[PDB]
Amino acid sequence: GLLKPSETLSLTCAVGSFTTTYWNWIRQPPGKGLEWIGEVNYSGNANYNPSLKGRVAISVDSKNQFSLRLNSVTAADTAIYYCTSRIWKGDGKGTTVTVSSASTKGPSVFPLAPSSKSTSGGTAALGCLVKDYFPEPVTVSWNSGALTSGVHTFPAVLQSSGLYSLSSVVTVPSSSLGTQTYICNVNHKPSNTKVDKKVEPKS
Amino acid sequence: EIVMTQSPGTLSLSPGERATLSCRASQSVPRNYIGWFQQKPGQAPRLLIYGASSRAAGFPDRFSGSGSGTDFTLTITRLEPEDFAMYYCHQYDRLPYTFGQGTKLEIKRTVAAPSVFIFPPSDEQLKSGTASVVCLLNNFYPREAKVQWKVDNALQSGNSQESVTEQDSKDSTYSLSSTLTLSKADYEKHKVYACEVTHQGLRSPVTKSFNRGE
Repeated sequence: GLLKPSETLSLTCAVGSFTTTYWNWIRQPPGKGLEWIGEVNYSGNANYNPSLKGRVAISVDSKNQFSLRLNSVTAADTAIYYCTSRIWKGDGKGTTVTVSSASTKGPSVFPLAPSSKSTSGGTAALGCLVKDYFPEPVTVSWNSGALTSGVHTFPAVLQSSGLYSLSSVVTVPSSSLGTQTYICNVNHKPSNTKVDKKVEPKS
Repeated sequence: EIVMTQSPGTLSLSPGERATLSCRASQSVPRNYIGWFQQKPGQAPRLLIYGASSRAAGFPDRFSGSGSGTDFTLTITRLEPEDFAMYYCHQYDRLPYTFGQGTKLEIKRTVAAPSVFIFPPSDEQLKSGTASVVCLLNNFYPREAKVQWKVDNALQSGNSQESVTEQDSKDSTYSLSSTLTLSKADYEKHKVYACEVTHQGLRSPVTKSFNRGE
């Protein structure tokens, strides 16, 4: 799942016409394109991508499986890893891999509210800032799921500290900021952190 | 190696129309070992085409690939709402195997200017020694938008992070969130905090601001 920098990434996938079968590893970093890692025939002849200057090792083993071994990992190696075969290619799923020097931490939840009072008739925006958590998976709802319209929960960003930050907003009519309550429902299962945050503007 | 450039990069169409995606290789691809992958947000890449022309199982005959040498093409006839996604071209002919940068097939709609909101940092957070100022750009199209942070008219650079939502399933718009991060001291040392937004749907840039301490 997750591991620290300078450690060794090791994965294995299960396993036809072995003499003409090629086994490939590819990966996709978060929000980026697809990247080819290496290919291998049944004998053991090896080909890899130049960017991985020898830190990559792919071999097929007895057990019906083939492996991937990335040496001296970095935060740049954080990606979802896929393994495929080829005669015509093909093998979803995949394995999420996060390389980080951070520890598991629950998020702080802060209110997102306007500086000044809202003008009636128009639309008002409000929300929750879910800051400084690790690892990635955090979920947000509003009013226990009763409020879905106008809700925008944004993709998390990776801060320089190594911790993630996410914003969740909602736009509501201004003439209801006094008749309706708004609470963001934040759940970070990796740290068992559940927070209920009521956000209230004036008027 | 063989670099691959895809075009248009961003294709904006509507359901029922015809989509044509292009993949150009720097050098020729002899055995036509060309593959096309479809990928929706949060999902694994699904193999759509292999051998440049052979359609994979799971995809209707609306999808077809053709081409040879250095030019390859993916065609999607009679576009359906589930066809709009990211598309990658791939060559597995000459080592090292490479990928195209991708083409985003999005739903085209009328131009919509963003609704801009600004949020000051909370007292809660200010008690911790860090200040986050947030700017929201709500429901705009197209996706391209620019945010400039100003603190007492000083242009901020390298201290903000943005993220954008996927195209909305209802109104086909995008939303953007930007966060300016400052220390509490620096935050208290200044008064006017402004988010300035530029977008092709805006007649002129829209600035939302506030004064620390009102």
